[PDB]
Amino acid sequence: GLVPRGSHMTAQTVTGAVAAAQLGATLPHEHVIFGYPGYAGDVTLGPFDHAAALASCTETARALLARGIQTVVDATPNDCGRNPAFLREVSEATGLQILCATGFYYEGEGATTYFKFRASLGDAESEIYEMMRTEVTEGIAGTGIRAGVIKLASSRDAITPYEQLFFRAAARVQRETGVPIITHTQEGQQGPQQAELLTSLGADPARIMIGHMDGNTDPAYHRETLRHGVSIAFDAIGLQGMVGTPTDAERLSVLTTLLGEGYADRLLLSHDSIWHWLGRPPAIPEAALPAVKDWHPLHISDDILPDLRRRGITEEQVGQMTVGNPARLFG
Ligand SMILES: [Co+2]
Repeated sequence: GLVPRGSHMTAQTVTGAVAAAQLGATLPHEHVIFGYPGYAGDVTLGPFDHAAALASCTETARALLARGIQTVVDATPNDCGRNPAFLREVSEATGLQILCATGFYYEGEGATTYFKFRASLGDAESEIYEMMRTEVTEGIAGTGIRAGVIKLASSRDAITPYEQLFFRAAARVQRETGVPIITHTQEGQQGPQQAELLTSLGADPARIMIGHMDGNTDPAYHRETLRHGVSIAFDAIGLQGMVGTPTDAERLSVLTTLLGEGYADRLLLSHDSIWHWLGRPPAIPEAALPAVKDWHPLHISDDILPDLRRRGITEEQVGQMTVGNPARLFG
């Protein structure tokens, strides 16, 4: 239907180039490791235990492979603990394909001091553009590992001036290389705005996935976003009633409405799970346990798909969402 148009490079995973057909069932938004900005300053008591993270992540990778998932797109921002070399370790040890990102978190929670400083002194947008293009076409941090996607994020109330520097640089790398763009939206807002801004800047809608769209429960919101021709991702499936996220029941209700309206070619599914936290492992208060109970990477394969199927979603629609769409968007 709507295929990518323009410059295009082969999907780049942490262990190298992969043919679109080799992508297979994919979870489009996950984090093997993740650390909120500041975690590095807690290194004395929250050090990274490499051998333990490697064993724990390889184990999650193997379970994903057991479900038939061959690929995970790691959406971790550059300022949130991103580590391509660790990701490659996990990929080499298990055979699970992993793509990583190039990009910064949103203004509300990212490490924003650096680039705001750069922006006050000069043209931050060019510096950001140059970083993204380098990481996507040459490699990250001298490692030879390239980012297979650009990650963008924005705040609840507006795409801030700080965030726009990134949207503009990303659009330019998108136009030049064809690399896909996945995003974060805050609390169910700005999806239409991100799609509008990115398309108006010349980025290809067929190579754009607006994320955290499950954060809004009014289907008209998803529909206005989808009008732009972009894909949307229900990507925090399993995280319930936390930070006001809705329940999975709410998400599936919107999702089956959209599936019923013919939107399969534009819907992607993920959990935004964190397999291993950077910093001190988080202590989840008693009360919060249920909100995170289904928040792990086997939740869609074991619970959501069977649920969609029994509700009448067809095998073909599930295939389109988990295999067709990722094949087109990232390959
Ligand atoms: Co995420």
